[PDB]
Amino acid sequence: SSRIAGDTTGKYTPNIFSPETPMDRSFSHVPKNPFWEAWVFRRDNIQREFVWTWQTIFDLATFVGGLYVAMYATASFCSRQNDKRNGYPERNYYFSDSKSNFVIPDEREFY
Amino acid sequence: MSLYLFMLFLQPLSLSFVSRSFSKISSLMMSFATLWSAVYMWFTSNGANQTFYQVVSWGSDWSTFGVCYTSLYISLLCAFIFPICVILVQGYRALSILICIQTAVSLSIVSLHMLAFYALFESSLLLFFILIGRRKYGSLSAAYNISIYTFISALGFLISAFWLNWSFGSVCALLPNEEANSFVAFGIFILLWVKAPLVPFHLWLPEAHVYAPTAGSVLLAGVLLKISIVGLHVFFLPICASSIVKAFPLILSICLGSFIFSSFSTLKQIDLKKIVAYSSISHMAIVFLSSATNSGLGIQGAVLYCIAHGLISPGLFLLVGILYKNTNTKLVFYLRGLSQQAPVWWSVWVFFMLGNLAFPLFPNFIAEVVCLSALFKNHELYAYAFIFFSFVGTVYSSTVLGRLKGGVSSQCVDASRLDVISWNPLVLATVVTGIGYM
Amino acid sequence: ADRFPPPKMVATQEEMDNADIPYKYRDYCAHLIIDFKECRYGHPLTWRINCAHELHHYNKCSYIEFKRRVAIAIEEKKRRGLM
Amino acid sequence: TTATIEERRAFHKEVLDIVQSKLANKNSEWARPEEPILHNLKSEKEEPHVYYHNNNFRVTRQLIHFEKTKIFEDELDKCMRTHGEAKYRKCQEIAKRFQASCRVASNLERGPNARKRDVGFIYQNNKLRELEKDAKELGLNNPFPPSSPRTTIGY
Amino acid sequence: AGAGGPVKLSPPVDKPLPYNYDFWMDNGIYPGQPIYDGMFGSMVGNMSLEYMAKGWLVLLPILSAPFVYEHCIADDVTRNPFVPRQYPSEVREFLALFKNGFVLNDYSQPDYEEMKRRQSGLLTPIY
Amino acid sequence: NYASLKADTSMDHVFGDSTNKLNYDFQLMSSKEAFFWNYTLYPIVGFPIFLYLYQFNKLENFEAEIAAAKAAKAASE
Amino acid sequence: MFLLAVYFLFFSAIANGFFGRYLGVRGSQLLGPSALFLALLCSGTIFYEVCIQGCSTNIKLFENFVYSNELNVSASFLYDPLAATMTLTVVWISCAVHAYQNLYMRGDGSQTLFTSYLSAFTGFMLILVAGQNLVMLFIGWEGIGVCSYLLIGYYGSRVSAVKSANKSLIVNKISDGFLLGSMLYLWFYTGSFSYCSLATFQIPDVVSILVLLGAIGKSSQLFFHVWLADAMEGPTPVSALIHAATLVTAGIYVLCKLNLHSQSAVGILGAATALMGGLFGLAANDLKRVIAFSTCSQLGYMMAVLSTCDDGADFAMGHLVSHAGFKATLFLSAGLSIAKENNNFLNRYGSRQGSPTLSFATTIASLNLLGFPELGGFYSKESILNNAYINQGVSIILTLATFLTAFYTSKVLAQLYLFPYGNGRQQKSFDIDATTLICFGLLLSEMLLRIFTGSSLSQNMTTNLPAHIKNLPFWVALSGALSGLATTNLFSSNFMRFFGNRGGFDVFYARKCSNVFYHNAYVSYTLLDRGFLKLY
Ligand SMILES: CCCCCCCCCCCCCCCCCC(=O)O[C@@H](COC(=O)CCCCCCCCCCCCCCC)COP(=O)(O)OCC[N+](C)(C)C
Ligand SMILES: CCCCCCCCCCCCCCCCCC(=O)O[C@@H](COC(=O)CCCCCCCCCCCCCCC)COP(=O)(O)OCC[N+](C)(C)C
Ligand SMILES: CCCCCCCCCCCCCCCCCCCC(=O)O[C@H](COC(=O)CCCCCCCCCCCCCC)COP(=O)(O)OCCN
Ligand SMILES: CCCCCCCCCCCCCCCCCCCC(=O)O[C@H](COC(=O)CCCCCCCCCCCCCC)COP(=O)(O)OCCN
Ligand SMILES: CCCCCCCCCCCCCCCCCCCC(=O)O[C@H](COC(=O)CCCCCCCCCCCCCC)COP(=O)(O)OCCN
Ligand SMILES: CCCCCCCCCCCCCCCCCCCC(=O)O[C@H](COC(=O)CCCCCCCCCCCCCC)COP(=O)(O)OCCN
Repeated sequence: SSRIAGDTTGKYTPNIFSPETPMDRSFSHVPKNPFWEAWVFRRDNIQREFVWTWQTIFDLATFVGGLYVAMYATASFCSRQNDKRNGYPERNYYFSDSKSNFVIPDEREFY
Repeated sequence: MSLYLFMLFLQPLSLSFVSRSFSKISSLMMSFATLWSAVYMWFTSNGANQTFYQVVSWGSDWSTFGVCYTSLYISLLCAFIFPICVILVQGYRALSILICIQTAVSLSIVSLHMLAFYALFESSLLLFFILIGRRKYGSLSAAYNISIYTFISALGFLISAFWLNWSFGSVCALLPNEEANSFVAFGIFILLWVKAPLVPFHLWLPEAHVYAPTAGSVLLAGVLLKISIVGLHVFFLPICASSIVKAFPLILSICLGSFIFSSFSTLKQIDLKKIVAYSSISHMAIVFLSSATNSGLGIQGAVLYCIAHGLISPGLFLLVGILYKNTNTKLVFYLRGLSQQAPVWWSVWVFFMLGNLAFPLFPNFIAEVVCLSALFKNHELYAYAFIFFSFVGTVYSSTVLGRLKGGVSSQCVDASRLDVISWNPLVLATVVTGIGYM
Repeated sequence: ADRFPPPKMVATQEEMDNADIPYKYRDYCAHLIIDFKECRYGHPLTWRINCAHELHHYNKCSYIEFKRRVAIAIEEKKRRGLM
Repeated sequence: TTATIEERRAFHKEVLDIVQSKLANKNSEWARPEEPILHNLKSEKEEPHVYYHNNNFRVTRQLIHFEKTKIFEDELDKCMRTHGEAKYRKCQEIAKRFQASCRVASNLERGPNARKRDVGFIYQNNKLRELEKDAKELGLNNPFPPSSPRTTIGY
Repeated sequence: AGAGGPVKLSPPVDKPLPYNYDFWMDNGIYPGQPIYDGMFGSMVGNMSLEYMAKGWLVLLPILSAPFVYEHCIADDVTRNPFVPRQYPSEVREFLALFKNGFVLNDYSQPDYEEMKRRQSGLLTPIY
Repeated sequence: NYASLKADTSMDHVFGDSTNKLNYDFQLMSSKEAFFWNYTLYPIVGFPIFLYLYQFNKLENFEAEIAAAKAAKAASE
Repeated sequence: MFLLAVYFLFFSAIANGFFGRYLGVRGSQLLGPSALFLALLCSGTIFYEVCIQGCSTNIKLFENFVYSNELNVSASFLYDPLAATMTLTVVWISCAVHAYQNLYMRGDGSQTLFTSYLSAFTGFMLILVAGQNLVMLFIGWEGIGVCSYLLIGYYGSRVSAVKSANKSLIVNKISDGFLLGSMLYLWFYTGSFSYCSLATFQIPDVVSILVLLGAIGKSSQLFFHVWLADAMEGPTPVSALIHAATLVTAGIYVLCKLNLHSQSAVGILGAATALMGGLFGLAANDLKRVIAFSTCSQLGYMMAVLSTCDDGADFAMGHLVSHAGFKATLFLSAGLSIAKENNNFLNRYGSRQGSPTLSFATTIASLNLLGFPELGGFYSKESILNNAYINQGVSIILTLATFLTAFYTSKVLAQLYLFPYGNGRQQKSFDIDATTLICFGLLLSEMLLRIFTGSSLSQNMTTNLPAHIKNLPFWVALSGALSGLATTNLFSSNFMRFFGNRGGFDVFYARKCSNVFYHNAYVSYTLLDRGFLKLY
């Protein structure tokens, strides 16, 4: 019911007319399950079940936007500390409103 | 340099004159010859010439090509990984598409003109639209995603290049120009934001990797993500440093958010290629942030970590492609007992997964140490944030390994002689870089 | 502290360095710990039986120093009025 | 300090003369300069020839600094391994010099966002000294520790 | 016999799978398990988290009672009946440098205040 | 083609039947509970951040108070 | 000469794990133990040269392992007195375990791969111990972590074993993340990664907390002890190595190598860990789990002693090296008992005719655990207890921990030997060859030599304490032993249930931390990138 397809000698021919099923690469293919396939389809196409609810907005804001806000605040604090550490004047960052034009330290200058 | 460019132009040229039955053999020989030409370019690149090792121009500002530290590493990496892509791909159509893509990408790395960089890099726009949207195994949605994302980001970059060419009169890197404008800085930045997958512009990469062929995935992960750092070191940092220092808190916000949310999204994956593709996105953020510090440590660490990624992620993608050939499945839940059924494949899979988790005997360790040191030079908290959330990667990698490792299976799915030949160079390069020959 | 003055330091700095005595062990007992150290490392496995005189002398001097410490504690505590 | 356009063009001409003088004789160490081109330009990018030359000079200097720091570390390790339990006293000077070399190498080209590298905790120690002086003279109570004689093996 | 022991095979899925079925780890042998034991399903010993919290509430005061007395109620003068180890001046000055040293508690010393402020050092680097 | 959906009952008598099922609903934590536990654990993760914030605020406040006392001393004198 | 031992172990690993097809099961059963025997001779030479004769050596294999700008690190080995002692102990225990695995793992399919894992496992421990700079230590640290991951999950067809390996990996990942943070701090403000220039007299608290958090991972302390109990899923030779020397001791070795710890934190954490480990070992009914909880308690003692005195680091190391021996013996004898009885539960063990050597080794190791006078464990434990009297809070908790330790140790001894036979009437047998006898002879020789040579220089130095204070630990241990022999009830059923659940540290993680982790994953993926940002 089966036969060896591969030939190391190089005399390989595919027996498409052979009564016996070749032991080709498809021999070892996984059989698969109907419900697992539908679970895969459901999980990939989870945007179909997306619904805007106040709970969904709450979750998205509190975790994603919350983490962005926390990271931005921490980065701003670190920049302020580094400016105090280095001796630089308060730097004009994009959303900080500063009446100083200091952006890039002059290498030649001693701070 | 000239030999490398000539060979890069020769590879697509040869396909027109080959017999169409000798195409695979000729393409493999051409790829190895290009690798040797890249080694020659490294030989003729003297470290005494500190700014640029080599510069060649062929009659115009657009035809100005040159190699620096970043360019030389990335070009050697692409020339190293291309032959593996060549052997993995069958058919004159596929060979033609992949050769044209590689020629365009490799010409982009050494280009010193922003407009020529744009012209060469986006020439491979339809080729991926056709490649990822191939008849039976491709998805049109992913091709649309990648094509549209690239088009919008590259058009913004092009507008910034036009403004620079109008104001300065030149857009070549070798001519020193500085600008403080934020619109032009954002125009150059948006390309980097999209090409290096950074949240929320990372959605194109997953769909592309899953529905691209194994050679296509290998090239995409290996060098097309690294094109962002060539653009950053060559075309953004020299001119747009004032804007990166002005926006550094925002840059850190976006980078660390990309790291964290990409790590969390990786946990929800059931497809092996998607797991590797999301690991790539989390890995890109450290590179982008380390370069953005504009320090000696950051640039070197970013280019090193790019080399480490371009040696580790192609191996994982290649192993997954081999397993999919053997099993016709990519779902982790279908795949069990791989340790007993495929000991040789399992050994290399575990080795590369350890590499992706940045264990000491792997290049990712050295690269990560340098990048974290640069972040620590900026601030302690910056490094601490990245170091902690690295544990999320361990969770999903360990869960995947545990799911694959054991169980009951009735199929021997182990790699053949061709497959082992395919990954041997990557394993050797990984070891050699891991012991410190970065 | 003043009432109970420090004892004379027999061991000198060059001797303590030559015996490789850590700074924690340089506590007015260092000469005796030099003796004990040299004899202990002289006898790797019989030091428990052979090296008992040196250990005894070190423990004796340490006991005296501990009594001095307790005396200092009592003097300071009575000065503060706690007793 | 103001630069008129005439002076700027004159310096441009003089830099062209410098480039012509360098071009006359071949030099294999052209990109490893031993001396910088002195200038009073607002931005070094204004004159491209000065920019690249001084950038190469800075690179050479930093490479030398890195190798020098490795040397200093080697003698510090040898001196530590030689003396034994007397290391803290006898290796104070060599550690001092090694840490000074580390700070030079790091701080000269730290970058736009990078902070100063505090090897040996010298800047913190100075800050504590200033704080203690001000608190004592003004009658305030300092919530911070007083300055330390030695905080590391050297500095 | 360690090798060759009989095993039960888990039944194949025959019903629509829940969306979060990735929380279940099944290798094909019958007793599948949650990804983290105790996240759902049977509880070891039939003990909930509330029970464990109440038990810890009972334990913590008794466990913390020895530590709270010495650390908080006691003071350096009254902690122990003796002063810290007395050293020669050259040794004592070096040993007093260590923030994690044991000679910083010598209340007999005239540098006690500075030594105590050294012990309660900086939380983070200033620079 | 597809794998068989029929189970094997050979070992049920040895190792028990598969009749008993899980009681889990395969649903996640409630949004309200998740908010509390994220906003509790994440600060615990970021313990260095609060230490740096505390010390920086202490340093700046002491510096400002020194400056104020210096102004007072340099005004009269 | 100093390099040779690491070469021998890594050669055993490569030979057995890559060419084991040619060598065979017998080929492993020779090349493993022979190579580790040669490494034992080399380690003995190292111990004599460095410890006894005070001659430290530095071997730089190559320079610029990482050379990026100022950041420069080299692959160098410094054998200082701490390193020689840990190397000798580790190689001795690993040679014993390799002798043990020849007969124990014969019924296992991949005995060659197991031997290869064991030898690389030892090699990475020696890399950690002998490193001259922080990066070599990190290399060894991660190597032992990955080797533990590949050894605990050796039985891949068991969901429990692979989940235990995942648990170990994740917890250790968090710990080394904290260590990497501390490493970066120390490089930035000291100028180097080498321990010589690493010295700082004053260090900010953040570095100390990061070091402690990294150390409490491998040296399983409280809130980080979950993995040790689950590590029982692996084969018995793995458990002996991980609990005796390689994994648990590494945190203590790091804390002793760099004295950046704070007295207040270490003492409280150690005393709490010792008490909790003893209480957990009270409830346990597997033979192997009780010994792991005892390992936790001993780690708590060692961590606590650092707070007491300046000699605390020496006392901790002495207890470390003493503990490795009798703990390794306890695991090996327990594993042989399981094989002979085909059982893991203490109830069904009982008196049965056996080998005199194994029963004696079990008795002597348990006596060392209890604190029986004039034994190697006794001295190393009284050095801690007597010197902890100054810290009143620590001393009390350690004395109650001694009581609990005595109780469960005596209970285990009575259940294994004194109790009547409890297993069924079936043919069960494990005949022991001469190789296992050589293994237990090596352990017994280590135990005997520990008495004559000692553990610390200040072991017999006087602690000026009243006699009733000094001899108190013996009375507490004796009372615990007598109560354990009678098998009396010490706690109510509620507290016994609480201790059986190990304090519910894992159930809290399950119900809150893991659910929040996967809800964050749900928000990140389903709601956002495959939700809000996905087209119809
Ligand atoms: C399917 C696979 C089957 C085959 C298995 C192969 C087995 C491989 C054997 C493992 C090799 C272990 C050797 C590790 C040392 C690395 C070798 C090395 O790097 O060569 C060094 C020379 O150094 C040596 O030769 C080391 C001697 C090796 C033998 C020492 C004892 C062996 C014990 C192993 C302990 C090594 C721990 C090192 C941790 C990093 C090059 O010298 P440099 O000229 O200075 O090169 C510059 C440095 N850098 C590479 C960073 C650019
Ligand atoms: C430091 C200088 C010297 C370096 C020497 C390192 C020691 C040996 C290094 C050999 C290469 C390391 C990577 C080997 C491949 C990784 C995969 C592996 O180790 O094991 C494979 C297969 O193993 C192999 O075939 C090759 C292993 C040969 C020797 C491995 C030694 C242990 C690896 C060292 C850890 C690497 C360190 C990386 C971090 C520093 C899978 O094993 P399991 O998942 O447990 O399943 C096996 C089946 N069973 C269920 C029955 C257990
Ligand atoms: C619609 C979308 C948005 C809706 C939902 C948003 C809800 C989120 C709001 C809370 C977010 C967390 C709190 C951060 C913002 C606090 C308020 C901002 C103002 C601020 O900067 O104060 C600083 C907060 O401390 C800090 O520097 C940050 C401390 C908190 C960060 C650490 C806690 C989480 C740790 C997890 C890791 C994340 C960070 C990783 C680096 C301290 O004031 P100042 O002294 O700096 O002076 C600066 C003068 N205002
Ligand atoms: C002064 C002006 C004021 C502002 C006015 C704004 C007016 C709107 C401007 C929007 C311009 C953006 C253009 C992109 C449109 C989204 C793509 C179209 C959606 C779509 O259905 O395309 C399908 C697939 O596309 C896909 O699968 C791609 C998915 C979505 C692509 C992601 C967008 C790129 C990234 C967005 C931001 C990038 C950075 C921005 C700086 C193919 O449709 P079909 O071929 O079957 O035709 C059948 C017709 N139904
Ligand atoms: C909301 C968070 C910000 C999201 C960005 C996250 C991080 C991106 C940073 C990229 C780094 C370089 C980019 C330069 C600046 C880009 C955005 C910086 C933030 C920003 O919007 O600042 C604005 C200034 O920039 C501007 O005025 C121009 C903004 C960019 C324009 C957007 C599209 C431009 C496309 C142009 C194509 C190429 C054109 C070339 C001619 C307003 O801040 P402010 O200073 O006014 O302070 C007032 C506060 N009270
Ligand atoms: C020796 C040094 C210290 C060792 C560790 C000591 C830990 C002590 C913490 C526990 C003591 C205080 C507990 C808070 C008081 C709660 C008392 C009632 C508990 C309760 O009603 O709700 C519980 C909340 O979980 C909780 O109570 C979780 C609160 C725990 C705070 C986090 C501290 C780490 C705890 C790790 C070990 C402790 C394990 C037991 C907590 C169960 O919740 P539910 O599942 O029924 O909710 C329903 C699901 N919708």
